[PDB]
Amino acid sequence: GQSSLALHKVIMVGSGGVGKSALTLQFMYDEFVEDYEPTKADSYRKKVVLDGEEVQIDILDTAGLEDYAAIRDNYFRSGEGFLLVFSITEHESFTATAEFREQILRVKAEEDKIPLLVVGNKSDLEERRQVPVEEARSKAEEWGVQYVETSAKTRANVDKVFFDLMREIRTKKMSENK
Amino acid sequence: GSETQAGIKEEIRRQEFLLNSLHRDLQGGIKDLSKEERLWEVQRILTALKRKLREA
Ligand SMILES: Nc1nc2c(ncn2[C@@H]2O[C@H](COP(=O)(O)OP(=O)(O)NP(=O)(O)O)[C@@H](O)[C@H]2O)c(=O)[nH]1
Ligand SMILES: [Mg+2]
Repeated sequence: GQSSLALHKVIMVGSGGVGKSALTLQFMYDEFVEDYEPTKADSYRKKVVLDGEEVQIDILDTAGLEDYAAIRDNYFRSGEGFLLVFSITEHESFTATAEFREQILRVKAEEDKIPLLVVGNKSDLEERRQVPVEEARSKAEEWGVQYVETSAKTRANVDKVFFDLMREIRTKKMSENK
Repeated sequence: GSETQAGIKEEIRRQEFLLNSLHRDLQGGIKDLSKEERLWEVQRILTALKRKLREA
């Protein structure tokens, strides 16, 4: 069966903003967010066709602050892969990545495997860098994952982070058992 | 007119209600696996209802 492969579940988290709403609209409409407030629980699914199969990726831009924990934490259960999106101007959200990680671990542990991809947004600031990518990439190595620089401003590597993570989901759904 | 969209809008509100309740109830610390799965499920229906709205 491959019906569990044509369906992907991806949750995008952050320290509040960062830009985890723009990337989604980019990957769906190819349009930059002029004015789109909601995205509290409001999210849409993207139809993509990879080499012949029309695949559906189910995305949630969840509220994550304290109040609406029922959107962030309580939704973590039914999500395969997770995109940790922060900006290198915020050392705080960098430190918070571990917190998000463990938040996910607290609700998911007895399943197959949790695909994690750390997404760095706003590679267009450069000099405003408060956290070195050097250690950020080191964190990728630390967790055995990948770290990708992106931006909805320049529109770079946006496709990559979405497709890359969804492909890992297939490996998780196929399981190992070796 | 709003003939078909009427039923859609009311259905959207129903799905929003389902989502809203599950959101408010669970923020209080009460959550269950039935709720978590239904949360995603009704959400996907809400987003499909959005399509249904612009469909008619
Ligand atoms: N990478 C990048 N993104 C940008 C730039 N300018 C604006 N954006 C985008 O503008 C969007 C606005 O983010 P933000 O203010 O946090 O919106 P929000 O808080 O999610 N809205 P709400 O709180 O109502 O859900 C982000 O998605 C961000 O990516 C830019 O120069 N570079
Ligand atoms: Mg938003």
